[PDB]
Amino acid sequence: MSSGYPGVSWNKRMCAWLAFFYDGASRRSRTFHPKHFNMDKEKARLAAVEFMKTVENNGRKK
Amino acid sequence: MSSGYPGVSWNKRMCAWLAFFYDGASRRSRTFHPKHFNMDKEKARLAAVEFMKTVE
DNA sequence: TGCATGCA
DNA sequence: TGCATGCA
DNA sequence: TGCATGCA
DNA sequence: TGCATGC
Repeated sequence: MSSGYPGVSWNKRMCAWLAFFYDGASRRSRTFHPKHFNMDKEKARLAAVEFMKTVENNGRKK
Repeated sequence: MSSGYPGVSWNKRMCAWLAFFYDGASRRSRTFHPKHFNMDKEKARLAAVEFMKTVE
C-alpha cells in the first residue's frame, strides 16, 4: 500500500492522505495534507524563483 | 506558468518545483521540493491512521 | 477546498 | 477496497 | 532520487 | 515554453 494501513490512501492530485471510513452505510473521507504544506510549498517556490534569476543569462553555467 | 514566474514549473508526480534553464546549448533543470516534505507527509500519514483507529 | 462517489 | 474524479 | 528529453 | 515522462 501507499500508507500501509487499511482505509488510508495517498490522493496524488490533492497531495494528501485521505482516511476512508464507513458512517453507518455511507462511505466518507477525511483529508490529511502534510503539515505546513502551503507554507513549505510557497517557500520552495521562492527558492526556485531565486535560483531561476541566478541563471537568467546567456553565458555558460556553474 | 504554475509558479508566478517564467521557467519555474510544478512537477505533479515529483511534488516539486523545477527551474528550467540553459547552460549554453544544453537545457538543464534543478529540483526544489518543499523543505520538509518527507517528514511532514509522514506526520500526516500517522494522523490519518490515528483518525482511522479513533473514528472506527 | 474537502469531500463523496465513481471506477475496476 | 485503493485512489481518481467531479463538484461551482 | 534528480534530471533533461519529448511534445506542443 | 511549460511540464509530463523515462531513465
